[PDB]
Amino acid sequence: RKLALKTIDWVAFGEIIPRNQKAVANSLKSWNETLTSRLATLPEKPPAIDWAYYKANVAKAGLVDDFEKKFNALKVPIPEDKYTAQVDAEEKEDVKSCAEFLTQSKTRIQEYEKELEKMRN
Amino acid sequence: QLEEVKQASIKQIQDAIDMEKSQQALVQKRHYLFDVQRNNIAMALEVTYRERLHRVYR
Repeated sequence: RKLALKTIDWVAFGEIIPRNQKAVANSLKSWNETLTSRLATLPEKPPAIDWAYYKANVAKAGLVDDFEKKFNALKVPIPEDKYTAQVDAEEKEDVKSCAEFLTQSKTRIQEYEKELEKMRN
Repeated sequence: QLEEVKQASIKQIQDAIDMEKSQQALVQKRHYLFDVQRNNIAMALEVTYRERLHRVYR
């Protein structure tokens, strides 16, 4: 496919602690940057062949022609997944992140604010 | 008299501030990470298609 547009706040990234992954994050960033540098380079298109030229010029012939149509015809899968639990190993851990710890954490936060009201008396 | 009242105020708003800031982070970071995690994957795949066309054609 094309490119995926995920922006990464690297500040936040490493920090995580779902503890089986914090270490992973530190490594995964750098594992990323290896992949990041790699893709960012790779030349987008390879060339293809002047079939007519070699069609003449290969005289174990019809080879180029055979190859021409067959190469122009020959197609390619696109490389598998492994590890895409991330989309999900997100959002549920995200409910832990956000909502579950969020809401609790706000519940904490409020009591001090209410009590700083009290301490304002 | 004055001291203990001010000590409790400091500690109180502190635990507030830190708890909401800690909370805000875990969402955003992780949304963060999800950007990247897909990225790091999907990148290499296109590329491999890309270079592969090179390699086989040669």
